[PDB]
Amino acid sequence: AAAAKPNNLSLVVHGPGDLRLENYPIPEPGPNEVLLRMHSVGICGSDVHYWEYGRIGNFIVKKPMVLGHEASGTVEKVGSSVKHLKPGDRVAIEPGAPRENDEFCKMGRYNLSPSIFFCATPPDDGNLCRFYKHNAAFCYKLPDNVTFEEGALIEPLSVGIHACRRGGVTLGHKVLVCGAGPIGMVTLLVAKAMGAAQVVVTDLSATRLSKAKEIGADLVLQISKESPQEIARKVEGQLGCKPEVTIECTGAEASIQAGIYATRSGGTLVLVGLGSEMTTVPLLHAAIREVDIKGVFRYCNTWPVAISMLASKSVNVKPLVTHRFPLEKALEAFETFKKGLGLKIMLKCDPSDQNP
Amino acid sequence: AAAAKPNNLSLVVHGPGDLRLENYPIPEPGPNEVLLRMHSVGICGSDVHYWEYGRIGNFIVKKPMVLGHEASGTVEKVGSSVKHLKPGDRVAIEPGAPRENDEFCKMGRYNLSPSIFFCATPPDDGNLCRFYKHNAAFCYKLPDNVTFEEGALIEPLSVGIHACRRGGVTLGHKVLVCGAGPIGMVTLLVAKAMGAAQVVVTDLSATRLSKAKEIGADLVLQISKESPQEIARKVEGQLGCKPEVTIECTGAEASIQAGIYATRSGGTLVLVGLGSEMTTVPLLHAAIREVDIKGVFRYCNTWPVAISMLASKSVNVKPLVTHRFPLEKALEAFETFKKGLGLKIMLKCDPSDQNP
Amino acid sequence: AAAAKPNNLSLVVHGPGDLRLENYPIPEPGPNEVLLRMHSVGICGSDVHYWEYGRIGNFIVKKPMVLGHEASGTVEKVGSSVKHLKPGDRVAIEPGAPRENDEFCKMGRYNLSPSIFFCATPPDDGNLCRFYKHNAAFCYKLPDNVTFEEGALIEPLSVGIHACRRGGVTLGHKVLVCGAGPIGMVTLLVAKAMGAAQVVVTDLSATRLSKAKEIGADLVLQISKESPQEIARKVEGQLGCKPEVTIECTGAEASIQAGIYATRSGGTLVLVGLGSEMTTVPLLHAAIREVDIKGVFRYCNTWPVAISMLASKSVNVKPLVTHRFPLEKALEAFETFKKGLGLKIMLKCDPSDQNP
Amino acid sequence: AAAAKPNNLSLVVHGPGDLRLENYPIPEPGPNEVLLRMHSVGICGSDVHYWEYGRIGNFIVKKPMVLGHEASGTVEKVGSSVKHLKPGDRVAIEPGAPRENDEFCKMGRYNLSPSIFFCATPPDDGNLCRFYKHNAAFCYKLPDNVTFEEGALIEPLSVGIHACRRGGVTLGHKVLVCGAGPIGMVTLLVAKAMGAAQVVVTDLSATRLSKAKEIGADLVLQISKESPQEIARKVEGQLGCKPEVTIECTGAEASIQAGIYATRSGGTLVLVGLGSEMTTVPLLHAAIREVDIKGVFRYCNTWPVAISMLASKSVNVKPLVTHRFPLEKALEAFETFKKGLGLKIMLKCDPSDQNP
Ligand SMILES: NC(=O)c1ccc[n+]([C@@H]2O[C@H](COP(=O)([O-])OP(=O)(O)OC[C@H]3O[C@@H](n4cnc5c(N)ncnc54)[C@H](O)[C@@H]3O)[C@@H](O)[C@H]2O)c1
Ligand SMILES: NC(=O)c1ccc[n+]([C@@H]2O[C@H](COP(=O)([O-])OP(=O)(O)OC[C@H]3O[C@@H](n4cnc5c(N)ncnc54)[C@H](O)[C@@H]3O)[C@@H](O)[C@H]2O)c1
Ligand SMILES: NC(=O)c1ccc[n+]([C@@H]2O[C@H](COP(=O)([O-])OP(=O)(O)OC[C@H]3O[C@@H](n4cnc5c(N)ncnc54)[C@H](O)[C@@H]3O)[C@@H](O)[C@H]2O)c1
Ligand SMILES: NC(=O)c1ccc[n+]([C@@H]2O[C@H](COP(=O)([O-])OP(=O)(O)OC[C@H]3O[C@@H](n4cnc5c(N)ncnc54)[C@H](O)[C@@H]3O)[C@@H](O)[C@H]2O)c1
Ligand SMILES: [Zn+2]
Ligand SMILES: [Zn+2]
Ligand SMILES: [Zn+2]
Ligand SMILES: [Zn+2]
Repeated sequence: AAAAKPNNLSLVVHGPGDLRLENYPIPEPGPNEVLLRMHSVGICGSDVHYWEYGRIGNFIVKKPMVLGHEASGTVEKVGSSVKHLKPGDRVAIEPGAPRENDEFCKMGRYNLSPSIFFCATPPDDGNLCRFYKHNAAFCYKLPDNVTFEEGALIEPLSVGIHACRRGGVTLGHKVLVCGAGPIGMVTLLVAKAMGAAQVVVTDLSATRLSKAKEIGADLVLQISKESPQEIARKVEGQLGCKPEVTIECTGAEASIQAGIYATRSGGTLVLVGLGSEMTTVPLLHAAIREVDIKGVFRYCNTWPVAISMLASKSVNVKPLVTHRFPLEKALEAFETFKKGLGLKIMLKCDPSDQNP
Repeated sequence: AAAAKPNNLSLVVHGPGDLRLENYPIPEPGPNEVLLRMHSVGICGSDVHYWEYGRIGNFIVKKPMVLGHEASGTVEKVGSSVKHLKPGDRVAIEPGAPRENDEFCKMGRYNLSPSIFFCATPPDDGNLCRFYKHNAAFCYKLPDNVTFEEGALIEPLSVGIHACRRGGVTLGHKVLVCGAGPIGMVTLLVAKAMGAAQVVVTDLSATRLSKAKEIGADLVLQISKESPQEIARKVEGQLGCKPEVTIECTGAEASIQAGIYATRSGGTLVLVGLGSEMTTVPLLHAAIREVDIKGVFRYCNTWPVAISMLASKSVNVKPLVTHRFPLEKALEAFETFKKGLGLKIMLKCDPSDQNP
Repeated sequence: AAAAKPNNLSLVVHGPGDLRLENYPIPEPGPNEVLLRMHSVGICGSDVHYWEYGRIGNFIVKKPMVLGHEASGTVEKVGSSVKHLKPGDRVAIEPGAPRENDEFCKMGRYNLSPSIFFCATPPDDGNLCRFYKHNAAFCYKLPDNVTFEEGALIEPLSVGIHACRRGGVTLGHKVLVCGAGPIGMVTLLVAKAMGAAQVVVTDLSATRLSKAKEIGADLVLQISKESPQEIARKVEGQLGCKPEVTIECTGAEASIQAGIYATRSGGTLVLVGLGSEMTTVPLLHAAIREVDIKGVFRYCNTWPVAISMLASKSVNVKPLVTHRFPLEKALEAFETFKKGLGLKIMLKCDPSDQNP
Repeated sequence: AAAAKPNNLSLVVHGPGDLRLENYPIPEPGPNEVLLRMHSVGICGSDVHYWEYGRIGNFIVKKPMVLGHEASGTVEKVGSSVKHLKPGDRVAIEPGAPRENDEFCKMGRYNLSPSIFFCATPPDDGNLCRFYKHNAAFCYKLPDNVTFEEGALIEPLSVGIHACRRGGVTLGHKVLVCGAGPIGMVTLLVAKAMGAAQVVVTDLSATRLSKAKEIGADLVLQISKESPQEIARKVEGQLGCKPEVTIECTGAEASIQAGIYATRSGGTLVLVGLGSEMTTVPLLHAAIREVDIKGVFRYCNTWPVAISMLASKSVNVKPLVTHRFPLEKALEAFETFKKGLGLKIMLKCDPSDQNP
């Protein structure tokens, strides 16, 4: 009998509350794709939400979908046209890969390309499996002094990088970050790395705020039942001034209103968190003080920069990982996520290496 | 007896529905100010609103306030430190003059200076009178080939210049302008002068849209009871694509929502129109497609540019003037404004010259 | 006997002074390429220089090269993956097509991609022939009201568009354009279309300056033997001020120095013309007044905008065409170019349609 | 007899090699000025150059000029219109203060205002004395946790802040800094604080490079007689890529050329160093790869930011101070500077407090 073939066990969502571990064919890379032996994949609210509700807004799982989109792996095989990667290369995978070179791509904002492929966003299958193929241009080699988990953390870190860029965060800025979830945390890390003089972080959880303090938050504010205006007042009282940039990472209407009231005139309020379709806010207040309201849709051109920051030890995201499980314990990992006691949970897909 | 002294008849609002023509002392210019013999002053909804309600938002007339803030005049006398202006110079007056060189002025956005002085915005007296003194740095000499009325029209034109700048309007753009009032009209003029390939103007009035066409609107849409999504659909239908920039000049919530749905991803929605304190809008929609929402608060650094555009005949604002009255007929002029049949009404304050 | 096959007569440069018309195989389009029946191709100094010297700097013809890179044509056949174009579509061809999605492409500046393919720049064959294949993403459909020659003129127009963007040309600017060659002319057209209040054009030829006047030049200055400082003085005297932007389209050292001396502090000097490897200039003068010196390497993201400006009749480049010849008279066309009496010479490659 | 009056001993240059300590009248502050009891004043090559040659370029000392322009002090008295400062306030003094609100000030680039007043640049007297009056808008209160010397170091630090801003230095960038003098050093500090992943510093002195390493330089290159291309090659060799930004802080022609060759395409070469009037450089090389060349003229809008960075301990400039002398030993301090063995020399003007 022939030698046993490799397997491609994958974590799949079939519908609400229907999560399964099942085998998939081994992908074959096209001329400009590479086949990756998946190593580390972090999970986030998006994956868990698809599992629980089978959808996220207009994004609905109409057919079984493989989850996972924050990952790194090892190049197993390369397509006939791939030149910058070779078997054995450790790489970080940027999940959003444009299908066509449209005007958004040409202008440098490929994240807005309407037909972009994106891991784990229906109908595009994610990378929480053994073997995964991806456009080679969006697989970035990791330096030897950067771990697989760091490579996987580049995905959430990139949201923070993109958010701070969109907000214009720069040297000496006083920045308000609403929310101490993993997104608010990476935003904090990026803001400090970009030279923000003071970063104030808010959240409903004292626990998450204490963690924020641990990694650099200069000031923290636990939100209980204060009004948006009161929050803005407390933030300003703590900073001794109004923050030039507010990065909203909760998606909560009250927080958005607070961001509008708190941001300095001529400043920028970046909306990262996703809330409901409609939001009632004091637009007049923001518009009249020229406080710009800029949204964020994932990211663009952040992987090389993230890798440079990690390789130079300019930022430390390792503290973000609070738990790791092998791919096979995905269900246990998802249930753990729901407990909401951690931050970032890593899934280890390569049986030959379960290390960071 | 001595020769008769000059007079400074002024148009003053004492409260809701209390408009009066009364004499004021002749201002004496300080070292860095100039005394102007007012010539042409255009009036707008702001002046009329202070007349009708004695206030606009939180800006309330607590003591009689002279109206007018869109003006030009002739330098009568100059302060001991003034050197760029001399008696006889025809000048356009920029109404907003900072009282202190704060961080906003230093960074180039003096319009956001908290303590800025602004004509006809309580408690600062306007210039609808015979003689008015103003900071010399904010009085700009008009070239011989630019009329006083064009000089007065620089104020509303500047709102359009600032709005298009904030929106990033540039060569080849498809621009949507919501509202065909004088503000939407100057915005249309500026957008076209900046190279916009197509400008679509919307409004409830067919008459205003017809006028928009006359001065350059490539396409127009009369709005009735369509929903914001339907408006967005129609605009896109006319353009065959989504406008990269939308300049909202109505303040109507429905129009703001339409702008969010209509604007191309990565584009900009500029909020010029003033509406209610709170607004319900689809921020999530704008965020996911990175449609920036930028407000406008008057303007900054637009007078020299406006003057250059007028002197080179790059724009023609004259069609905006639909009526002109001598200062003494200010009441009739405000009554005519209330008829909402015109566009821009000019008040002529210099008895020696009532010409454009 | 079988029907006669089509031909692909091409204009080829074999070495200095060795220009030949010879037949080439009919290209076969790959999955994302389209085969074009070439219609109109404009020629410029680059093509003529390759013919005369067999090279341009480090760009040397090491093997016979087909000339031509300013063109338009009709889609003859489309690759299996092409979706936005179909046979019969009239298209404008952007000559620079990236071979790989590197960081320059992702960041929105594909013109800087080191491995970019570019028509008629050794070793990449141009499109002065009957049939030519090209990446479909870089073939743009022409509206019915835009001619083939206009489509071909988009290439030089794009240099002007890119140059003005790089220079920050905007509403009300006083712009100095050095050189009245076709590049200086399209720059002039673009500057005016972007809202420049006054454009001053310089040149050694009164003839070219008169042509410049005809298409919009507000002011012209024929250069004889004045020094750079004298030129700067005359330009300022004519404008009554220093231009905020200077676009150098001659590549001449003296002109570059003049641009440095003439540009307003805080302004921008754009270098479009190609001179010698080294240039002696008053860097200190520019640097100390923060006059930025920005170069231009062809263009990026200008075709859709150019098409929008042409389709909306916002700019008129037709006056630029001073002569047209069928492909077969290429030698006569090149000799005519050398006479330097015209501006843009068009080659007509489609025997079935020799019209504009 | 009456009580002894205070003195205003000043360090004055009468001409080449003619430095004197002499008494000046005590300045009386105007309505918008403040009188400062000078505390700490750092000296730099500019002060020393005026001493040695009695001039710098076209700025010539035609009458005795008080030196010093990098200072901090204590508010002694305030003008009748000053409200943001009071007696006893510790403040940092920004030396460049505009005399008129011209278009440069209005646009946010007051450093380019032609009539700007600037300490110790003939004919404007500096602040190396006991009492000095200055525009109140340009005196910034220092937080309690920021020393007077740090306040004085804000001036050179601001050159670095402005330079990095002009260069677009940001997160993850690889930056090349040419020159390890105090200017290159502060530039290094700022680049790292702004998130640069790697900063390479070059210099002729191994000692200065060793000091650069001590404060953060990731890589250093000692320059001997290598050519500009060789320097560019070596820099790239160390980084494994080309730096996105190069900040030239030597003024040496060879270094400027190296910067052009070394900078990544689409990147920026910032010219801070002052050299000869004319410079021979490969502009064609920079243009073809769109390497922008931006000069720096002091700074604008950097004091509040510097103060925020110092108060938050985001940067440490203290290591730059290599020696401190009381005002009375100014001659010895200038002699020590000429020994070129230190970096930043501080002069202590307040006899009541000679501490940092
Ligand atoms: N736009 C994008 O591209 C993108 C990509 C990733 C995540 N997101 C979104 O960003 C948001 C943050 O995600 P995450 O993983 O950090 O989520 P999370 O749930 O882990 O963290 C959100 C935090 O907000 C806090 N919070 C809730 N309401 C608050 C309020 N009113 N005031 C202050 N704090 C409040 C919560 O206690 C929590 O710690 C989510 O809405 C997520 O969907 C956006
Ligand atoms: N932010 C600023 O600095 C600033 C300065 C000037 C004016 N403004 C504001 O800009 C707005 C425009 O003022 P204006 O003088 O042109 O006013 P206006 O009343 O003359 O014109 C407003 C126009 O909007 C139209 N309109 C109303 N609802 C509409 C809708 N749903 N769809 C389309 N069109 C609609 C009206 O028919 C009218 O023609 C006002 O709200 C004014 O207060 C702002
Ligand atoms: N960087 C790019 O991507 C790019 C692409 C196209 C062309 N170019 C370059 O732009 C330049 C202009 O090309 P073109 O087709 O218009 O060339 P051209 O030869 O037709 O025109 C150049 C003009 O400059 C004038 N001139 C020469 N020296 C002058 C001086 N000292 N003062 C004033 N005028 C002077 C000439 O009389 C002539 O009219 C060339 O150097 C060309 O190679 C650059
Ligand atoms: N533009 C402005 O606003 C402004 C303000 C401050 C200083 N500056 C200028 O910036 C420059 C830096 O001044 P500073 O105080 O640091 O001077 P400095 O003399 O202390 O330092 C200059 C350094 O350059 C090094 N150097 C010289 N030639 C070199 C070369 N070819 N390669 C590499 N290194 C080389 C020297 O060894 C020295 O360490 C000076 O030219 C100064 O005039 C400009
Ligand atoms: Zn995620
Ligand atoms: Zn008005
Ligand atoms: Zn060409
Ligand atoms: Zn100094």
